[PDB]
Amino acid sequence: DDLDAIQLKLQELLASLHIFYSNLRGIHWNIKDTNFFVIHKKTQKLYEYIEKIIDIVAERSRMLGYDSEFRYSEFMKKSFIKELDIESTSNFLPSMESIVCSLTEILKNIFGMRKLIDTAGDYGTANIMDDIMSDLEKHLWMHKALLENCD
Amino acid sequence: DDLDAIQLKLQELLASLHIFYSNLRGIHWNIKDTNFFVIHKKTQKLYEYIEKIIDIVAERSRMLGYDSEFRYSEFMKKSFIKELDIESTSNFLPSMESIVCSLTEILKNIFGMRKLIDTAGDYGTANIMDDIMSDLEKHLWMHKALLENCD
Amino acid sequence: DDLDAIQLKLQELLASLHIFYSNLRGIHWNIKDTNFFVIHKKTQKLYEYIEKIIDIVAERSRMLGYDSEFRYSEFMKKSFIKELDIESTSNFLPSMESIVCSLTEILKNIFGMRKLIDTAGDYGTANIMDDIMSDLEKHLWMHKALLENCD
Amino acid sequence: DDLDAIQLKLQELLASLHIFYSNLRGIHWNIKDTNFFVIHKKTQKLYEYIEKIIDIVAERSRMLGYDSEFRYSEFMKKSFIKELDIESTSNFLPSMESIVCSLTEILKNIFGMRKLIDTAGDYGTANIMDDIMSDLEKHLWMHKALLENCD
Amino acid sequence: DDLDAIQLKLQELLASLHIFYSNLRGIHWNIKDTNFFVIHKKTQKLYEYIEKIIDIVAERSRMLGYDSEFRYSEFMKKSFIKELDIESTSNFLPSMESIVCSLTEILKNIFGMRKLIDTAGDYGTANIMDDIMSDLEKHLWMHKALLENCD
Amino acid sequence: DDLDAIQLKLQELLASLHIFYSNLRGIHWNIKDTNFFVIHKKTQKLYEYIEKIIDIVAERSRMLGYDSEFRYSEFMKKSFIKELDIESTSNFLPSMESIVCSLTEILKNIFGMRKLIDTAGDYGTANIMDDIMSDLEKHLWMHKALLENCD
Amino acid sequence: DDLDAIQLKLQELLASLHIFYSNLRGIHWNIKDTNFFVIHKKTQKLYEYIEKIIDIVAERSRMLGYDSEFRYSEFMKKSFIKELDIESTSNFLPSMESIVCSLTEILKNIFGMRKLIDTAGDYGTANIMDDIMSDLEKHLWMHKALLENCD
Amino acid sequence: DDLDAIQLKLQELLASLHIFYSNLRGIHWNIKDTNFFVIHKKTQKLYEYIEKIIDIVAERSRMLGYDSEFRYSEFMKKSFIKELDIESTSNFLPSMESIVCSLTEILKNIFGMRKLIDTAGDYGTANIMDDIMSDLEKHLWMHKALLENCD
Amino acid sequence: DDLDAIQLKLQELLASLHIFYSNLRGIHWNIKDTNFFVIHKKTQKLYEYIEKIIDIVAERSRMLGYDSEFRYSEFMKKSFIKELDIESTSNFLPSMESIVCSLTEILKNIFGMRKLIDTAGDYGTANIMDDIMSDLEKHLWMHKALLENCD
Amino acid sequence: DDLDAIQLKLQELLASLHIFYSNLRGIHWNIKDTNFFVIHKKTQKLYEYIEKIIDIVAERSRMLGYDSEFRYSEFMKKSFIKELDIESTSNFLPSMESIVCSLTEILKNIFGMRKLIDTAGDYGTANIMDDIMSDLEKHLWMHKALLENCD
Amino acid sequence: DDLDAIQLKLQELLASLHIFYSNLRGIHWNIKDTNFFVIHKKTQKLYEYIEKIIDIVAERSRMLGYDSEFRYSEFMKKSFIKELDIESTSNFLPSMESIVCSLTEILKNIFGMRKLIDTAGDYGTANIMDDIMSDLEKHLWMHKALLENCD
Amino acid sequence: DDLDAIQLKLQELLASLHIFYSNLRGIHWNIKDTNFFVIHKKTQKLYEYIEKIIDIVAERSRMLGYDSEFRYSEFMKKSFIKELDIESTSNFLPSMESIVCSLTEILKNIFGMRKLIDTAGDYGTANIMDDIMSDLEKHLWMHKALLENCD
Ligand SMILES: [Fe+3]
Ligand SMILES: [Fe+3]
Ligand SMILES: [Fe+3]
Ligand SMILES: [Fe+3]
Ligand SMILES: [Fe+3]
Ligand SMILES: [Fe+3]
Ligand SMILES: [Fe+3]
Ligand SMILES: [Fe+3]
Ligand SMILES: [Fe+3]
Ligand SMILES: [Fe+3]
Ligand SMILES: [Fe+3]
Ligand SMILES: [Fe+3]
Ligand SMILES: [Fe+3]
Ligand SMILES: [Fe+3]
Ligand SMILES: [Fe+3]
Ligand SMILES: [Fe+3]
Ligand SMILES: [Fe+3]
Ligand SMILES: [Fe+3]
Ligand SMILES: [Fe+3]
Ligand SMILES: [Fe+3]
Ligand SMILES: [Fe+3]
Ligand SMILES: [Fe+3]
Ligand SMILES: [Fe+3]
Ligand SMILES: [Fe+3]
Repeated sequence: DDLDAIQLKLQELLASLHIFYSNLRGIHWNIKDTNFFVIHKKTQKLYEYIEKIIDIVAERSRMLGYDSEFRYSEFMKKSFIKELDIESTSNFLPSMESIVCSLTEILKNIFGMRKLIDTAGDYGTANIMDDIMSDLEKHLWMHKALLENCD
Repeated sequence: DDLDAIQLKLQELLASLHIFYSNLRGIHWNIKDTNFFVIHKKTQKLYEYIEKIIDIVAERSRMLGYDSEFRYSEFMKKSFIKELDIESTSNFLPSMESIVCSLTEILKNIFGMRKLIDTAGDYGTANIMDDIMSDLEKHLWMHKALLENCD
Repeated sequence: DDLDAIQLKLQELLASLHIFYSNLRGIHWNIKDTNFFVIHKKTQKLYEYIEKIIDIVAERSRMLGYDSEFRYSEFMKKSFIKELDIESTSNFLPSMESIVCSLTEILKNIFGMRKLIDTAGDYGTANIMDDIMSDLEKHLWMHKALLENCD
Repeated sequence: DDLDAIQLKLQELLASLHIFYSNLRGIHWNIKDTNFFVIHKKTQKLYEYIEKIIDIVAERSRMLGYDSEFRYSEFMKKSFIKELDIESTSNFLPSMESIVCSLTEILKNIFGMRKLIDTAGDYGTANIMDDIMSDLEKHLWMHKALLENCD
Repeated sequence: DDLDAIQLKLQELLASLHIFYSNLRGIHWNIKDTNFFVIHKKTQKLYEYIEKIIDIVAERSRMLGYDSEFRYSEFMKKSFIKELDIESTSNFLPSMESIVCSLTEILKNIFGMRKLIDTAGDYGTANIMDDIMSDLEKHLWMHKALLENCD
Repeated sequence: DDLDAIQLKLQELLASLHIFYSNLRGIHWNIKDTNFFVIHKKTQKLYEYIEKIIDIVAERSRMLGYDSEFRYSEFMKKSFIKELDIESTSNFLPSMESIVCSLTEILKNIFGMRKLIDTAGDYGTANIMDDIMSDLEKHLWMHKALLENCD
Repeated sequence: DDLDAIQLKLQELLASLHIFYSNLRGIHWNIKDTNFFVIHKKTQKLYEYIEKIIDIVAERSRMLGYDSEFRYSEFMKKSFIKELDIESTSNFLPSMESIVCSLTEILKNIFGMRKLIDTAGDYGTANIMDDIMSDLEKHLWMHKALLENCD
Repeated sequence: DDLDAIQLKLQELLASLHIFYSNLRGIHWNIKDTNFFVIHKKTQKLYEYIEKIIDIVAERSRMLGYDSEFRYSEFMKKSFIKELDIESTSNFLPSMESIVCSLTEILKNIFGMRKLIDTAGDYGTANIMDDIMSDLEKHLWMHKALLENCD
Repeated sequence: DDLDAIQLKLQELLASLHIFYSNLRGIHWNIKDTNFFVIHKKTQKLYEYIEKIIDIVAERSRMLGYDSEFRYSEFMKKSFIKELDIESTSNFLPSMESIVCSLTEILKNIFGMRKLIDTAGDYGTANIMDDIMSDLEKHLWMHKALLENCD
Repeated sequence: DDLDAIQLKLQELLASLHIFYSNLRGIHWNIKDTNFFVIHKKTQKLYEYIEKIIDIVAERSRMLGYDSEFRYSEFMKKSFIKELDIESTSNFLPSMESIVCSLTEILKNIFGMRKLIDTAGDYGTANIMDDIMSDLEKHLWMHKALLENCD
Repeated sequence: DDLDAIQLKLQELLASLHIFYSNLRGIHWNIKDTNFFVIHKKTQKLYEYIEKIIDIVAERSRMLGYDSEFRYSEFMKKSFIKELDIESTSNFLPSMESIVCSLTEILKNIFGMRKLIDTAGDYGTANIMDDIMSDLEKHLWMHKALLENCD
Repeated sequence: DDLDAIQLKLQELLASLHIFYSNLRGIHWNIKDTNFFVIHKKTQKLYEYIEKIIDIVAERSRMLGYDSEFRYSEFMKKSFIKELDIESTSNFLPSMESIVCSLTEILKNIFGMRKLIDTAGDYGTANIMDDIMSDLEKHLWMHKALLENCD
């Protein structure tokens, strides 16, 4: 019966992942900037890469005993990340820079998670969970480099 | 300004495609049948293939002048295809066989569409739209062969 | 029940395809000419290519509802193309040049077909049927170039 | 002039091979079973493999001095293997199991042959003839394992 | 004798294709912009792709009976597309944007063509002709996205 | 001299791994079920994968200072996993399902181990040891999905 | 019922093969010599190659009717080849040179076998059995070349 | 400012290269000979190879400071090689054998050039210029071997 | 502002890595031993592999907020590893065996590091830092096997 | 001491192989015919293939105990095949057709050999020796097909 | 003893190459510009390419008799190229543009060298030395195209 | 008629190349040393590489007008390199070290040649001739490194 702990949280990320997913395929479909060509391949290269993180993240669930979800009602509700309007351009000089301010929070979520995994004795979970932070961490670095350092 | 005709309908399929998408990633994540191993690879092989149909279908929009959508509110509303509960098993002997009764309707939708394209003079649209029916038609055949012929 | 129209005709080509098939593997096995080496690779490159056209052509049947045939009695009877004797050489200066005068007629058959498809509303059929004429058309051109233009 | 011995027998197998060939492309086109997906790939994987055995077997002829055949009249007559009706299903619990009871006899034919080759001093023939028994022997094993051992 | 119709027009596109060809290898050789590196690979990726469209377009001619041309006198005369001076930069804010305003017109030409093909009963011509519009249509979209939407 | 701790335990898994190894090559050689074809490839895909886990696990030993073993006397004695009789079939509805109830225990063993590694300060050991649990964990999930969830 | 002859002997080699197998993975794990790097890749290249000989050798059994074994009790008993202590070094100047004096005997065993196959009329067995002697013969040559010719 | 010397001559070859280019795609499109198949691939294999020589030759210009041309007016004027009529056949027994008598002269041009490079101290130019003579020299040899030696 | 802790230490390894780097390309360039050929490929295989460890290690810095260094003054000063003279031979029987006694210390450094990472809550750092110890640990093992075990 | 029998004969073929070798690289270097291009690739494809037959044939020697030769004095003396003058053309209508009348005799030599192997109990020798006749037999067939059947 | 001439100068370039090397891995690690993504791949694509130039350049030394260096003291002293501060941005509008003004001088150095090689009779040295100027020359062109032509 | 100069000398190297060729396949077949495995691959890697040098060197002849030779009488006579006895071992501490003292002289021959090419105005010859010295020069360096530096 045990192991609901960090499990119910997988749905937390599992949910916010498919939201960053279609926003990505949104950055990717409407984009209209000078860099274009690239910012068209690299966005694809992201949602394509968090595409693989979404399936496995889902399979961690099944690993234990849980039965993953795929419903949408439970995405546009569970996620700690919201949709992007139909924008204005590719980049965004102000605070929220989606392309930049999106991976930033999930790193916190999982950051949060890992500890509980760093407790409940689920080295298997953290092995891949914390495998993703490395994953997502570079995609953070790379982006805030399209603008400017800081943090 | 022209060309809203078959364009507004792309969103019709564009919408029902991402619904069959995550249902597929649902068949794919919970599945628990004897065939398993295979039906675990082939479902992936489907949503992976209608994944590519979803992006291009979206790019047909941008081809003309339209600006594609990626919002979810406009998927679980626009689509002529609904979500799957958390099922009961892989197959389903009764009428609706999702894995089978899903591709079946979009073929109609597009069937419908094509004519309007088969009129408005958008050979470019139909060249790929009707490129998909061939696409999806085999995936229909293949499935209703897991059960039985008919139609 | 519908769709027997262009379906019963698939068997028409489906039949004449397996006849051009083994004639090809006949040109390919006995050939004894100067070009040889090549006319030995290219014949193979043909029957290997109409090999793939034969399977799919057969799968169009199953697409709809029909159940394809594979019997021989129904090939050496249905086909609008006949066998080659044990020849005399590779080329043939007179009218019928098999290697040349074979693809020529099926283009007519299908030519004929397409219209009925270009009517019954089977864009899926024509999409691949007329996909083959392009296919077979170059293999016509290429050959009548081993001899001389005309038509 | 010599070497008609085992040569006239090549036509014996050469004939029964193209019969098992299209029956295979028959198992492959109509099949409608649960295993499906797999048994749809593996049947293809058979007739694709006895496809290569058919050409070379034909080229052994030309090796010596003989001129191979490709006519059909001489297949549905020479062969020691007959066509399959339009079946009833994929498997078959009774004696003749085509998918199983087909390779079984050619192994005898060739078995028979080899000796004559194992006499006339045609190590080149047997090197590949008996190369095929190994070939076909596993495809026998594999199949009667889909049902049950015995023999 | 027939089929001069859409044939004489192939030379129309066949001509304007080799003009967009070397202009491309012109955009590609002198370019001096910030994007550079990318716009140096993507221009190459264009003329490399319309390179393949030029040969086949030429082979459609030979398909029928016509004998393609390769002379230059008949390019800088037949084409409905003109050469680029030695420019001023990569992009161009005003109306004509070559890199953008070039594919735009051939789409019309062929658009025009197709109908006549969409009449004379040359499904083989249209199958590839209209195969190119899809081709070239995306390269239009992609470009006018380096600047701004509209149309 | 230090580091005998988790080292002597490597032999514990190192031993039970080569036992699951040949049992796998046992499931793989005698198997006779309906799924067959697949379950004949996937079993191979297992023992092939725990084949690589066996060598490296052995090389962790040499990493430190230890000299790995390869003797059999020390496998059919050290292992916490026993051999399979010559079975009865592929699957097994009762408790012990080898194909299923085998990976299950080593996960415990190592589970146990990791802690001691999660203490002695051998992050290098755990990095790969716990790299295997992820490894083996999916192969558990996958299997108990051929039957039914639970745990 | 027949064919126990050379069959019961397959187990003879089948047994001694898995013994040379783990000794190899023993030479491969402890080795500590100057050549090292190589003598570390080539040993792997051996047991990796007799790994494939072990599976097929086992499948010859199933070819006929026999049901292969995988138990260890029946390896450290049936084999005509014994385990290696934990050695002293890589090479060995005296008579028994394992790395050298191991393949040497199985060549005899099989040598012996083949005749019985070279009698019972199992060309399929010998085709691969004697396929292995060529196999193993070079690995003999290669090794006794690391030391000195002779025989 | 310097380096106009051998630079203005690059345009000399750069010009005659695009002329041999489309003549090649002319030999390649109309050809109608016995060798055909081969001479249809090898001509392609030429213009495809002098295609790469044309771009780099153009990039040598940009290397220094020059800005390459792509205009046609400056090809059918600058070149020391003229167009081919719509021929009569593939080969040509008399003096000028295009397929043969074309590479022959550019070897002279460049021959000429190199010296000036073999003077002005542009080892970088000659390194690739004289890289091309080796290039084109074999294509000379190969061709005059389709006819007869001499020179 | 936080996270200077383990960050300032990355420069510690980042520094000693480029020192082992060119010493490697030193072992690699002067080497003159019997093993040669191998020890010429394997040394390359090392510095090529710690080449990738050097860039990422540098990118961990940028991950957080730090701006990596590349200056040399800060390598031949920061590093806890010194240069090799122009040696005497490939191997070295005494204590310091560079090729062996080099990876040995960085394992300590990082060993040291990890703890601080194993505290500050930088699972992302340790995930790759401790990913390297596994990395470098085998290269230690492998080497001290070219000589003798111990430790 | 035994096994000089068929061994001294390997040198017989080993010798005549390197003679057909450089004659091939002679056919290959001077050739001047119409087929050219092909007959320039296929000759290469021969001597490249009998190149591999020459090394292994040599390694059969070392297999046993013999020490292969590589001297030339012992080729232009031992061989039962002689050099080609500097010819007159590619083909040759009369009896000896080298390109054709060369493989023809070695097939006899080995034919002869095999028996002695087919006696002395060297299944390993014959397995590859008779592996070559199949090899060389097709290259015979192929050639006498460039001219005419017969034998 | 001879050949110190151009040899002592290899160290001149060999030295300045490893300086441009880590500056490159400096442009590559800190870069923060709009182009970013591209200029992050292309810089890597440079130092990766002058990485290969550095090793071979070093191996030219060993070619003759010299024993290459790898010490750093002898780089930050021998080189005619200096380190980059921790910059300000990616590009630089003023004179020295590193990314641009770096390859520029080594071309001179080597330019200088070649002559001495173009004298001492070391065609082997110049063959690769002047192989590099072509190398580096394009990387010059490409860069000064990111800004503006000139020279 | 001209160009006999450096041409007659190609035969000089062309001759000594096929002698180093079979000596290589002699070092390669009898070798019996400790390094073995490596020195068995690297020797092959030499004669395989001077194999390609032999064909092209021969094609330089045909480039001009000359008709290459392939006779042996003209190798064991023309060459400035002699055969190796059946040796004593792999290495050789005294002066002549074949494996080492063989490439050494051809470098002189060609050295000699180049000048005459460095005169007669055959930049095409020298481009590849001096392409080989770089080739062979490294194979010199590598070998005299298996022993000791010097020269
Ligand atoms: Fe895209
Ligand atoms: Fe998945
Ligand atoms: Fe999966
Ligand atoms: Fe896309
Ligand atoms: Fe063939
Ligand atoms: Fe199929
Ligand atoms: Fe299929
Ligand atoms: Fe064939
Ligand atoms: Fe370029
Ligand atoms: Fe073409
Ligand atoms: Fe298998
Ligand atoms: Fe290993
Ligand atoms: Fe290993
Ligand atoms: Fe197997
Ligand atoms: Fe073509
Ligand atoms: Fe280019
Ligand atoms: Fe190297
Ligand atoms: Fe990097
Ligand atoms: Fe060639
Ligand atoms: Fe060899
Ligand atoms: Fe990177
Ligand atoms: Fe190197
Ligand atoms: Fe070998
Ligand atoms: Fe060649």
